[PDB]
Amino acid sequence: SARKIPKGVIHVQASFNNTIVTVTDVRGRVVSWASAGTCGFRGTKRGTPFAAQTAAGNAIRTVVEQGMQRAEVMIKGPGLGRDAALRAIRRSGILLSFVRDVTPMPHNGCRPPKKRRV
Amino acid sequence: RGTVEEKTAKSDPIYRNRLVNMLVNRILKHGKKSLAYQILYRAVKKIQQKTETNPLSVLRQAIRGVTPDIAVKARRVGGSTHQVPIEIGSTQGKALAIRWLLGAARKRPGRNMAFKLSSELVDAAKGSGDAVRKKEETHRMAEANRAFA
Amino acid sequence: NEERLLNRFRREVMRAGVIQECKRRRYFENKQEEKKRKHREAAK
Amino acid sequence: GPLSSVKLILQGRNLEVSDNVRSHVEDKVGKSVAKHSHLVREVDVRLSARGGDLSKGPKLRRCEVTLFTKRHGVIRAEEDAESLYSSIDLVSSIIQRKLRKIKDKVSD
RNA sequence: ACACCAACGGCGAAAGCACUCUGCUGGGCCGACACUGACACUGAGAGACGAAAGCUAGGGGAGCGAAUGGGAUUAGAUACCCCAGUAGUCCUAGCCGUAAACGAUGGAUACUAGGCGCUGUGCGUAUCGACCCGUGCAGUGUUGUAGCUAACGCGUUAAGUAUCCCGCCUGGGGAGUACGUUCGCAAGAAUGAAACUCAAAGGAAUUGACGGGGGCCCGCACAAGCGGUGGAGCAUGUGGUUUAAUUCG
Repeated sequence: SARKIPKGVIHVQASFNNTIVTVTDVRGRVVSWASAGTCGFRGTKRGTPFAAQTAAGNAIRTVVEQGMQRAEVMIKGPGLGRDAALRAIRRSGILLSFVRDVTPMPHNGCRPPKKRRV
Repeated sequence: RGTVEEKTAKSDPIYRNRLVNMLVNRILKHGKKSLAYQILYRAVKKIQQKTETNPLSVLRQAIRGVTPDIAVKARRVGGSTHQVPIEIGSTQGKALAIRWLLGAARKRPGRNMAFKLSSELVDAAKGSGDAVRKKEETHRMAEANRAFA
Repeated sequence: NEERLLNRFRREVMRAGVIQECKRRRYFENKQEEKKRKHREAAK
Repeated sequence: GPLSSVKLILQGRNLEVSDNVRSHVEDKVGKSVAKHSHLVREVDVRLSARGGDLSKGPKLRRCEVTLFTKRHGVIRAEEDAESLYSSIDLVSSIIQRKLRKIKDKVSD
């Protein structure tokens, strides 16, 4: 089990080739995580909006032991996995308070690597 | 090229049905229309002999179980081939339905084409045989790749 | 809730296109004039 | 094309062909399209000669090589040189660029 | 290392210079006559500074990343892709003195349409205070008259008209090489030929063709069907082989 409080943050690591749908409490002990590599298929298929939908659905379908009402989602990063994930959470329709972005916006910190030339 | 002029489709010779006339045109091989006519109406007189319902009912109820709602169109973007499924239309599903039904009906041996089309037709009416399995193996491939669009 | 998306709509305020910008290398004024000339003309 | 390669077909017009000629054909053409890994179907090498002491006009040796490949079309190269050997080497170079055009265009 | 601010923006002689604050200090621009009275311009040789990579000495080392190593693609891959990753990147003190160090345009003065701008100050209007209009200059930009130009274009910031001062050029290779000398810890930099050989090497523009450059539109061109060939047998034609000839095209 857990603390049994039905409010908790959801983080969506939407990568450029993957998604991770994790869900955790206010302190930060994770109650479940499920990614595109978690839900079966793996390779070039993972990181597509069907993987965001299935990974989000298989992520938050297992919080029915909690039955969280007051949801709040804190996504991160670029990729094709955001909008399908928000349509998945709104499909489950639980009390999504506010979604938000927490993406790392650097202030010219490190040099990003070589351009691809492909 | 732009389009095809709209359509002209007549009904069945003796039952006045636009589906069964489509089926008698699809069983036609090189002009022998009286023989394809003969095969279809011997199949109907066979289907009155097997069960005791309307042949429109067992035929339409058969081809509802052959018609797919979605299929694989192996399309391309940037040189990259996605197996993305695109939702097929209705009368397209009719033509594919009696297509797989008829070609699969040209495999089950033993007797004349009336028994062959009858047997694969009732197998479509019961979810057995090969046409509805062909529906499944063309249906569980587009289901297998929904991670594209 | 309804199926409206204001996070994408609000997202183009400060676009995630500052992250597709920062994957590839720190390069000087040739591609900063290409990207920032096309970007100084996209907003005018 | 000694073994495993595309099927060789010679044509000899105005030219009695020898051992050194078609040997130079299969060794220069075949052994320069020996680093291929191509299942090209058919190579038609049509090797005609003309002029000089044979008839009116300058001394010419003219080869056309045609490849009916599976791999994106058919190709042919005609070159006309002072000797047979310079013709077949020159068409050998041209068909090297055309096959690297085909293999290199298969990318991504 | 310093996001948004960032602007076809400001400053520096150029290279360069952007998180903020402080200290020292250069340079620019404008006004009043406040002063001196031609003190001006250029500059051989000289001297300074001079992106990046490089080297000596010592720190430091997160990211990135030559070389390297492994995986992949590939006929092959010492390469593009990917995963690790050393010198280097940063700083102190030096050396090196080259870059497409480009505005591909040495500097200075005088004169020769305009339009649209931006930056800094000055005057008048307007209010009495921020505006706002015209302007006096200096600088920066964009279209453009005259004129020049082989053309493209440049055009008050000329590639215009003139004057001055310095550098550099006289066909292309050979060759920024050889030899010598100076500088440099080395890497190399600078100065810089000839033998021989070629009748071209180049610039701007045009017309075509072509592009694994766009844009648009047809075609049984692909896709959707339907039916075949390639498998078997035969008819026939060609190539090869054979023969005295297997006529020739």
